[PDB]
Amino acid sequence: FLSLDSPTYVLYRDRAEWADIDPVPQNDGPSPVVQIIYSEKFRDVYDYFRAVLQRDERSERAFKLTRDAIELNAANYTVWHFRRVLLRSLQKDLQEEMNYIIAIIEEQPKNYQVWHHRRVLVEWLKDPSQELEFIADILNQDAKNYHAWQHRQWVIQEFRLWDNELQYVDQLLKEDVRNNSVWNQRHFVISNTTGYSDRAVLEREVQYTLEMIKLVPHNESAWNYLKGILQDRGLSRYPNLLNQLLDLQPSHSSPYLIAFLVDIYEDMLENQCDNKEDILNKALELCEILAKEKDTIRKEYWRYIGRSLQSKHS
Amino acid sequence: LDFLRDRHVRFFQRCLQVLPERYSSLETSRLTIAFFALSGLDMLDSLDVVNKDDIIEWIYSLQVLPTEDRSNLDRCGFRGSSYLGIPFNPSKNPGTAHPYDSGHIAMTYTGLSCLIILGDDLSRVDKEACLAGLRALQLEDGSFCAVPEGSENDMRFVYCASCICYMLNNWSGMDMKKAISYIRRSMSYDNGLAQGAGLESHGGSTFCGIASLCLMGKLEEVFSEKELNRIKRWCIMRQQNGYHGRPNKPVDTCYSFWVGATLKLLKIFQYTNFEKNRNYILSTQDRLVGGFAKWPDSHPDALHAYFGICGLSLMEESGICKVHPALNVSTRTSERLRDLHQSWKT
Amino acid sequence: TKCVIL
Ligand SMILES: *C/C=C(\C)CC/C=C(\C)CC/C=C(\C)CCC=C(C)C
Ligand SMILES: [Zn+2]
Repeated sequence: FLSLDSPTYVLYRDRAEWADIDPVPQNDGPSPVVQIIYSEKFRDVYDYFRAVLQRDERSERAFKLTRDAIELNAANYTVWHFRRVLLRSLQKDLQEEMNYIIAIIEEQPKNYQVWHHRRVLVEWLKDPSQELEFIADILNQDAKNYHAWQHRQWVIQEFRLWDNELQYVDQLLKEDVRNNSVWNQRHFVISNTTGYSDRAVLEREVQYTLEMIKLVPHNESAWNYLKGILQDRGLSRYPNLLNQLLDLQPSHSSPYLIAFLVDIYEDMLENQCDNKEDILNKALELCEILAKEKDTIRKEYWRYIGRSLQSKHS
Repeated sequence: LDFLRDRHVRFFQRCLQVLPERYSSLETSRLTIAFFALSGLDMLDSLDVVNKDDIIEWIYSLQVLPTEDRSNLDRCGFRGSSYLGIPFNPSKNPGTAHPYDSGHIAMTYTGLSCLIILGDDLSRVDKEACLAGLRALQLEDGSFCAVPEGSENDMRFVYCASCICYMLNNWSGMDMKKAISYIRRSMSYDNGLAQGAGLESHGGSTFCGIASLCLMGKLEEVFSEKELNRIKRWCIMRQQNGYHGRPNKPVDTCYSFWVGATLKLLKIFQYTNFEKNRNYILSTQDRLVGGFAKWPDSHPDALHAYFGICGLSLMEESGICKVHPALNVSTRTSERLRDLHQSWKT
Repeated sequence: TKCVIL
């Protein structure tokens, strides 16, 4: 109703409808620590909020008071909780609250309390009809917003809405193949639907990733996905991969590729492969290439890896 | 350029004093800002510039003690501040019942943590009540919530629970088996740890996960050597000069601790590049007001000031105490905590 | 800008 910046805004202490309530002030004792200074207006809203809370007053005026408290500080989790208590008590229209929270989140997309509030609402309404679109809008201002992706996965899982996510993922990877959040979403969708045990799916994915790697060879995310979906099956069990990678080395080289190779060679050594002492030498040679010229910043790490391989396979 | 130690000391002093209305969003978590400042001064060996006694009383006024009828045990712990308007009572009289007053796991953690840093012996801490409250926060999947009234649940709070149990030297506060299960289930296909199963692995959650296991003394038991190698790889790949929290994201000073501390716990921080890291951290130093920012020429805050300093500590900066990488307090403090635990066992 | 942890 009465906006906090309206020319006709009136402090609660001067409102007739609130004359029966005694405001409760905050006190940090004799010597306050990390004390925040509040304006007349700010302290006024919260002095009445404390009053209403302390008395657990489930009133309409209290409900309106929370809107102001939230405007002053949307990170106060207690205010949001009380507002939810009121939403139930006064049996307020939840579809309207959805509009409210939708606006609040747009202006404060990194706030934990607002995302939690929206999730509780969707659970109450058992209605996810507008979630995917809402989240897509937020992800549009920040494609890596952890809160947004978290909520998106919750919705998709809770209401089983997998049908179009893999397509959404493909679209975002086109907009920015370097978005680590999207590659994670891709693995989320697949491993929760078809899975990776279907050789046809695995092949589709390994092929898709190599295509992306060819487009932008220096992309940790793509390489992490590729290694991720194969590492548990056994990197050494894919002979054509080893050579397809060695063929990229000429032009499409990068520390990620070199590293992958080292990991392949290590899987081989771990699986009593043929020409053991020769493989180990191929590995060590790469570790040194990484340390001395390809991933210099991790120089001491790669040499540490090298020493590790030697003392384990000799 | 160089480490402006004195400037940062004043910065933390100011944080403990008064904050501008523009930091109102921290009201309910002022206790963590206190922690950043106190622990930061401790780290700079300057706790003398504050009145340890006043601050200890303030902290104790934030403890949610059980009521006469002990009917609110599931809600005990510490408050982030006095925002509810409860009369200042430094853990003296019993508990003044209130419909919505209860602890917050991150505040119980930073609260106990602050008390120890200030030298208090935790005698006024109703240890059993806190542990009772902690248990009430754990979910079926093993993770934790921040408050009994309900909240989001993730790795951040698993770490808080772990620290609380560790400091009170009693793990009855959690079902460790289920917590460990949660931590395992959060490992991603790329080998880092995420806030929860299926989510994108992140530097912050990886720290929370690994540090939690270390605090429980079960790192080795929970992850295989192959697994730990994969995690180490994911972590060390985070260094660009400074550290970022996720692949393909710009670096941020605080990750020098989040990720650096993880690498330290995994015993391979020694193999990272110190110079480039130190140079980045310092480049985000505010030479005028003190403290550190996330990026150079950016506004400083308590969080980055504290973690930037802890990041520097990992490499033994001249003038900064060694930090306990898993407990997030100075080794001096961790040591004092050992003495404390010993004394109790009598 | 700033980092929100709570
Ligand atoms: C830019 C930095 C961001 C977004 C934070 C990343 C770090 C995270 C999520 C770790 C959070 C840890 C918590 C809440 C427990 C420890 C809390 C304190 C030390 C106050
Ligand atoms: Zn940061």
